[PDB]
Amino acid sequence: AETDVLIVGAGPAGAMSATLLASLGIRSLMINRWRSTSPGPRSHIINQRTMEILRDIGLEESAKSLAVPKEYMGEHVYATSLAGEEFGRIPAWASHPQAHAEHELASPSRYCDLPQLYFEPMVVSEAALRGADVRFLTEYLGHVEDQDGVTARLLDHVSGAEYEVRAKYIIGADGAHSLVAQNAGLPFEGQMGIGDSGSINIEFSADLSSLCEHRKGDMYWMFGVAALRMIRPWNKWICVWGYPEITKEEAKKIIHEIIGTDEIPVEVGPISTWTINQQYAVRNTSGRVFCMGDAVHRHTPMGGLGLNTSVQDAYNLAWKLALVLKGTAAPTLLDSYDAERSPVAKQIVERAFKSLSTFPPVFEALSLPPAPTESEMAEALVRLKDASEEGAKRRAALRKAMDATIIGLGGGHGVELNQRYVSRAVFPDGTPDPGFVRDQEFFYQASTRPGAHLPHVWLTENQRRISTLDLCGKGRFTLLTGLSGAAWKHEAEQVSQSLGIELKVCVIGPGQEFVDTYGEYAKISEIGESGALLVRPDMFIAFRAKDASREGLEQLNVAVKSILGR
Amino acid sequence: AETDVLIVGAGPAGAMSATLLASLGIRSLMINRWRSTSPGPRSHIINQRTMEILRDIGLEESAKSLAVPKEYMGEHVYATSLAGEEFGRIPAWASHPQAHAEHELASPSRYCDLPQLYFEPMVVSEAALRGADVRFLTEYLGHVEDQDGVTARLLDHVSGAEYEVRAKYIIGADGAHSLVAQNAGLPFEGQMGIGDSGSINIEFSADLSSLCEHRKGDMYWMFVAALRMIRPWNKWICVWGEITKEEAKKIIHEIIGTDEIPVEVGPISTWTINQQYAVRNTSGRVFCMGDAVHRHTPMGGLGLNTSVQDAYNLAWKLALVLKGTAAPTLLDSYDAERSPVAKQIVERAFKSLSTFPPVFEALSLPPAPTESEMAEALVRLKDASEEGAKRRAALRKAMDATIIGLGGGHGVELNQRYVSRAVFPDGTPDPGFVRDQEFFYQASTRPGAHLPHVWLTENQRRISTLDLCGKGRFTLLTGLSGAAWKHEAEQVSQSLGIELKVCVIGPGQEFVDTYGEYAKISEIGESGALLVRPDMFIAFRAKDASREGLEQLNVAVKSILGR
Amino acid sequence: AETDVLIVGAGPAGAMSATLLASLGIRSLMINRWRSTSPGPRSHIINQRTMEILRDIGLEESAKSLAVPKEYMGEHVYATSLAGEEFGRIPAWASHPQAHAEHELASPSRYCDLPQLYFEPMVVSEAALRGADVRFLTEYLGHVEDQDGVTARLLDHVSGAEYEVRAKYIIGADGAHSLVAQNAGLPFEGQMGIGDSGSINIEFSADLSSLCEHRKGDMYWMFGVAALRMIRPWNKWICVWGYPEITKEEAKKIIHEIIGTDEIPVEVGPISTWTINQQYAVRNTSGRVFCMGDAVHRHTPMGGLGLNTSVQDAYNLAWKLALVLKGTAAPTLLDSYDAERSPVAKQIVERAFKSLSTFPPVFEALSLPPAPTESEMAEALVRLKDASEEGAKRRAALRKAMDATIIGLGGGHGVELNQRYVSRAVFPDGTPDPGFVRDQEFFYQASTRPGAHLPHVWLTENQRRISTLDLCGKGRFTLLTGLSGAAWKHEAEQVSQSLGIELKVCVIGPGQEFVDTYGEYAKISEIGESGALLVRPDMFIAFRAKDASREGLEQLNVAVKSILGR
Ligand SMILES: Cc1cc2nc3c(=O)[nH]c(=O)nc-3n(C[C@H](O)[C@@H](O)[C@H](O)COP(=O)(O)OP(=O)(O)OC[C@H]3O[C@@H](n4cnc5c(N)ncnc54)[C@H](O)[C@@H]3O)c2cc1C
Ligand SMILES: Cc1cc2nc3c(=O)[nH]c(=O)nc-3n(C[C@H](O)[C@@H](O)[C@H](O)COP(=O)(O)OP(=O)(O)OC[C@H]3O[C@@H](n4cnc5c(N)ncnc54)[C@H](O)[C@@H]3O)c2cc1C
Ligand SMILES: Cc1cc2nc3c(=O)[nH]c(=O)nc-3n(C[C@H](O)[C@@H](O)[C@H](O)COP(=O)(O)OP(=O)(O)OC[C@H]3O[C@@H](n4cnc5c(N)ncnc54)[C@H](O)[C@@H]3O)c2cc1C
Repeated sequence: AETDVLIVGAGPAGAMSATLLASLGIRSLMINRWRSTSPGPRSHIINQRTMEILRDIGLEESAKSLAVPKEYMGEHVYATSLAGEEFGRIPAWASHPQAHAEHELASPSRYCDLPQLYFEPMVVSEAALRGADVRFLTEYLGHVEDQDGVTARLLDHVSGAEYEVRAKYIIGADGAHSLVAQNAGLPFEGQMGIGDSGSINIEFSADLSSLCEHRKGDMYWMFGVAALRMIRPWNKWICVWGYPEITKEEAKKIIHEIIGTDEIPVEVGPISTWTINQQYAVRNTSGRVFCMGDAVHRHTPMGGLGLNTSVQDAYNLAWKLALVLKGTAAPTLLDSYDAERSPVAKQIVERAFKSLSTFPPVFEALSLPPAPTESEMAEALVRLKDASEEGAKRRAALRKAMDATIIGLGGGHGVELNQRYVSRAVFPDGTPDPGFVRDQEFFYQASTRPGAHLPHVWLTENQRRISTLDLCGKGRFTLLTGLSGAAWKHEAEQVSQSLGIELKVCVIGPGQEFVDTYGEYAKISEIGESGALLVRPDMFIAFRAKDASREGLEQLNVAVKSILGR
Repeated sequence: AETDVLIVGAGPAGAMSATLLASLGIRSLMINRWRSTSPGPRSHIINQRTMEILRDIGLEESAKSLAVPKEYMGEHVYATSLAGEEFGRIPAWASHPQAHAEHELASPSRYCDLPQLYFEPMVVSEAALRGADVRFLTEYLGHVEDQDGVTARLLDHVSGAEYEVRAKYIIGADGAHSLVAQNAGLPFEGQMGIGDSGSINIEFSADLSSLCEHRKGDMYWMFVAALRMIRPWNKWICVWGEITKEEAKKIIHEIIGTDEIPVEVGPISTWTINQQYAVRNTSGRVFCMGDAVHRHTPMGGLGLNTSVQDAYNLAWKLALVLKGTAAPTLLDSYDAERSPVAKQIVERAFKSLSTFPPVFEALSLPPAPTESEMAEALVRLKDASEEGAKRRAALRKAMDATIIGLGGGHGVELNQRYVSRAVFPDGTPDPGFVRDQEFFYQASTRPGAHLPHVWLTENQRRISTLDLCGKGRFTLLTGLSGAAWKHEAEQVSQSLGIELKVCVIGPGQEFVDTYGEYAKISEIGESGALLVRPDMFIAFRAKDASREGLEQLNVAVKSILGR
Repeated sequence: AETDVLIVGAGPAGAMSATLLASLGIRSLMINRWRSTSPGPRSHIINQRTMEILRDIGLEESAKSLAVPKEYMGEHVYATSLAGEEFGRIPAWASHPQAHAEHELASPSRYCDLPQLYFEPMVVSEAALRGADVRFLTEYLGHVEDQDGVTARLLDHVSGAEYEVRAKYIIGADGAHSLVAQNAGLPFEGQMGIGDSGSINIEFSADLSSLCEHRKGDMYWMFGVAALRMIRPWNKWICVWGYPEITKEEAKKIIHEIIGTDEIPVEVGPISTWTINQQYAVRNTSGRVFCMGDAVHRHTPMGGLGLNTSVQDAYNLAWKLALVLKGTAAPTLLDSYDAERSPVAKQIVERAFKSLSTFPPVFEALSLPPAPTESEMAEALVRLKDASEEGAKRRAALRKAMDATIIGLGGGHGVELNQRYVSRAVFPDGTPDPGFVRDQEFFYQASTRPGAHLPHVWLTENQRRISTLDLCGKGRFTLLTGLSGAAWKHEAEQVSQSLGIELKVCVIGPGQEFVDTYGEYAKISEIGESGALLVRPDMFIAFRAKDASREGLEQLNVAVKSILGR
């Protein structure tokens, strides 16, 4: 064989890497040990960043067609059982109108719900169509790096044959027990994630629309706490509880109990179990090897950051491998992938873990031990309807405990969006880091300073709304300015012809192709009309100039050469 | 010939009074000079207060049918012509996502567009169906007050007969030239406007969906004439601040910018406003409301809305006094509570006008261009120069500032603050508005404020705090630890002969603080209570269920009723 | 390697075969020469039979999510150009209310529009998930049959390796130049399909919603006639015209002309060409080899019968291979696949061709030659607005010509649905063949006589509508009767235990699981309440008894043994 990039793993990080590279005309071979895309729904939250990526490569409309929408997700119920009495609800996934506004303001895209079961084949099939080579039932074994590329060994689970593939780079997208990460010798940290613990799932099928229609939610959590998650509303489900476990048809009895009733016909599907050693890689890159996805960040599902961060890892790297492979960028461009993605890997493992500690106080508020007998809980239900002042303090205590769980259920908007990149890939503009005015995990803060994601606002094109994001992306640098910065067009042209690099310039303003109709661009840009922002193929601002002066203009070339390592 | 209340006027203010009175079992006679309801679309913005009133009387679901919802109203375009180039847009009627959150947090109800052409008949039929006698083609001529009621003289425009009506009260809802306001001798304070001039409106049909559907707005202003939607997107009205031929379709063709679409000119009418508010709305047995007491500009569309709210304030009061449950002094809070609103909404409506000249100044246009000055300005606006960018920034600033009259005045719409004998103070100081009080609603539970909206649940279904309340009766809201309120309410209800529904909100209860938003908005302890008037306003707040706290309910209610 | 069934080809016939077999627990290996599912939209009509199959294996809801619906398809415009003047319209795809009723009455499912581009990966991904082995970049070469199975040779386009796979059967789903059909020596007929002719496609992207919104159609045909087909409304398209052809950016000029205007921005995508030798196989089976799809019927797109007939070939065979592979059926069960599917192969090639002849009379009515100059056509437009009686006869002539094209554009409901099976697989009940009361190509006729598809009507289950079809299918024979035929339950039980075969019985009636609420079952069944219908895994009736008499009961066993070849 022979390819430019061997992509080991076909899950979200791998499927997305192959699609982006193929879109960029890079030859890739993605492999996967198993028969299919993944049997389980697993990962189901899709945050705005991953829906932006889908938008940029034209797959958002598909994603949206197969995905429950945000209006079905909001009602997070805490209760005894599905048919029993609620303790309370919380506005999950930004359903609170203030949350929703903060959400809608931050991006053109929105939260949906799309199980991995569906997400994966949609991306794998697209990578193949875009020209990536894809090959399942192929079980990576190892590799040997030399100065000019790599030579890993493959075991073919159909033929029984074994073979070699010569590449230039290897992406290790191979999941939570990355053999690619072991062989590249990646150091891992923060392993003290509370005694290694798993969870046990249990798919089933029942029409509980009579218990869900009037209160539409992504999830329904019973107090040992067990979650009822909607695969498809409202006939498909899955029960979770915190735990190699075995269960029979006796799981049907657990479900009925969870439903609080035994009179909807149930149909028990597959039963899996999950385990996690919570860790992150301190570095994600070794020589020609680059790991991503679960391969470098392993954690709890709290916040559903994994799949989303996994795809964003792929979006960071792809255009960089493509530029280097084409000789338009030095290989040192590739150093920033660790510089930018590794701090995201630690932050999300740490955040996902920290959310687990928001749940014991729910039990403490009701004066219930870690594990409560049925008489114990039934008594806590009684204490809670007590007409005394102590019953008040108690109802207030539970409300406060419940509210605090939201950080893990749609409240971490800051965590999802607040990426801040420091690297060679990002040319600093001399301004100091401004801060987050509000808590940076809870609330997103838009920034146009180099290192931040391009902020969303609406422009219009033909009197139709277009996002600032839809101007950019597509495996090509974009320069945004206004009428008074007309010189940018020429400066960009010189820089692009000389550096052999595509750089689209958009002069936003009246009578232009794109118009700052609502004035929201002037508002969000942080700089004069004549200033420019340079936006990387991955939506991040890498260069910012305040005006169109000669010294501002002269600096574009220095920044692009610097970004490219030339 | 004999009724308890004679309502003069069948516009929004009159029809609403009749409907509420009738709903309350009070005999009324509502009259109207003309043949029909108003044939003009006129006022169309329905704010949340009016939609709340509609919901309370079960008419919310109806209006909404015949309503254009908020999603169609947002895109306010400023342009040269409809098919020409936009200068820019502003997010009108709370369409900016932050405005929208503030809007939706403030109420169960939402902005809609429902022309008065449709609103009126919807309410006049309900007034008639609910028990009210209604009788158009009948002109109020004058009346004479005496000690026991009033005698009007009516002029039947079908018979030529003239007769008398005896009534215990008279509502003057007879519009911008109230004769009822003149004869009652109500004082008016000016004095805004130079001098007292009107506008011209032009109805017309035309299929304009191809210029409106990708940019859904309530309104499209051209540089100043407004092109306002009646029905999306085929029915219309062209306004601008006489005599006009039917062949003024020209002016329309040019305002919409093309002439390729068939246009069918309907009626052409003129509106003249003399900006004034009554200092007092009440004289003896005469109570004025609507345009009769506040005459003003359409900036902000506060006028139909504040006109209905006048009716919602007065009705349950007339009914309680007519029933003898309440003393006649209870009526005194009508002027104390509604007159300050009447001066506030004229002044506000007028002040918005002055946000428009700065648009022309940004354009460096003369107050009124001529010809190629309006073409030249556009060129300056596209100027690559640094002064051109100052011009664009200046144009943007001027535009943004017009929002105060186009959905921005949420505070104005909602921040009612009543001080009177019908509001029983709880001893706390007036909290301030943390933010600007014209732009931003501030929720309050302090007596004199409207009951705050938040969502509880009933049968795991969302219900608003507002739905528990009103319905022509006083409501007391408390929590589980406030169990005693309900005995106390029962004792107060028998001793005074007045309905007081008590709702104990909590787990296991009929209504549940499912999201905990009530504990959060309440402001008091779970065992505190809030008393809400039939008109959704809080008149008594207790901080807990202590014996001192319990004891005060009966003093408050007696005090609210004048007894 | 080693599998029970080697499936050569991964298009609709192959992807559907692998999904059904995997659903039935049969080990399959499906291969495909190329990188991906097919780049082109191609096949886009989905008729009711293929939407029934999708329903039965639980993929209809997916199919429906990614598919334009019938309400967008109806307006078939004939015109000069898209922005020019229409000649007239016809109610395509059963949009006429009478057509629509006949349509809705015939099935629980409906016409949609779903390009192959999307349909294929949705089925391939499902086959893999259901446990079929799938392997692209694998290029069948040949095989050698012996008495116990087959041994074909494979060429691996990733490794360069070659290898053998031992199977029991081979399905030849390998398209219009079936190497599997050549090697099995299948005779082909009806090749005189008018001098071999092709067509030339031309994908593009433009927002012509302003010309389409008000008249929603699947297609817009210009008069050389060139068709504007909607890939996605209304931004995606493709231009066709009847023709190895080459075109440049000069195709953009053809498009603009077809649009009649050059002011919507266009974006020219890929340009392919199609060619067809119209033929059908006289037999589809040779020893252990079974061909299906284009492999046995090659034809024009008129009526869009290919993809739909292709999938139905797979649905006929799968459950038969599974029963034989499990030893519950003799191998002679497999003889009926040719007996039932081959007459469908000839009928559809012949029908698809015959539709082409409905188009010249449109040109003849307007007195235009085969190929008309621009002055010629412009003159025909003039003649057509002539205020004379000869202008009348002429407008009437064109209306009649246009109406007659509908047989190829949604009018052939009889062709789509009127399958009549005669074979060992179908146990005859002694009644004569009743006939079609109306034209059997135009109008569907429901039949419960053995050999016909189970008729659709609505029952209810929990007061919810359920189709008679939803009772049946699932790789298991089903027996439908009513309360007075209670004996069927026991007779079925004896027959099933002794024959080692699953046979679900449904006793439809009041107070039962399924209820003849509307009485439409009594109406459609053609037999007493106590009669039974036996329905094959593929929805076809194989046995019909008129009542529950002892002789009726005694015959079930004879029929099932006979169907199974035992
Ligand atoms: C059982 C389970 C349940 C989960 N539930 C949730 C949940 O409820 N919520 C949530 O937020 N997250 C959940 N997750 C986490 C989740 O599925 C992801 O984080 C995501 O799938 C990981 O992305 P990758 O693309 O980074 O991982 P992967 O999807 O695991 O991709 C790894 C790929 O590499 C392949 N591979 C591995 N080794 C080799 C090899 N040696 N050679 C060739 N191929 C190889 C694998 O087969 C696979 O194709 C769950 C994970 C699992 C396993
Ligand atoms: C032509 C016109 C256009 C308008 N356009 C707008 C607009 O675009 N936007 C906006 O916000 N507001 C607009 N308004 C303001 C508006 O219609 C209201 O503020 C509202 O109608 C006033 O309510 P009332 O119910 O208070 O007034 P009215 O609707 O005028 O009700 C008065 C009633 O009393 C009756 N009446 C009067 N005299 C007698 C009598 N002597 N005897 C018996 N009955 C009598 C009248 O016939 C009428 O039925 C417009 C008003 C007019 C006249
Ligand atoms: C370019 C084109 C345009 C078309 N347009 C239309 C249209 O507009 N309307 C319409 O109704 N129909 C159209 N069709 C017809 C259509 O696409 C089908 O009838 C259908 O795809 C055929 O089903 P199969 O599943 O029977 O065929 P195929 O989709 O062709 O499946 C054949 C499969 O076998 C593979 N294969 C072939 N040989 C080998 C081998 N030696 N080894 C391994 N694998 C092999 C192929 O790669 C492919 O995966 C078009 C066809 C083509 C080719």
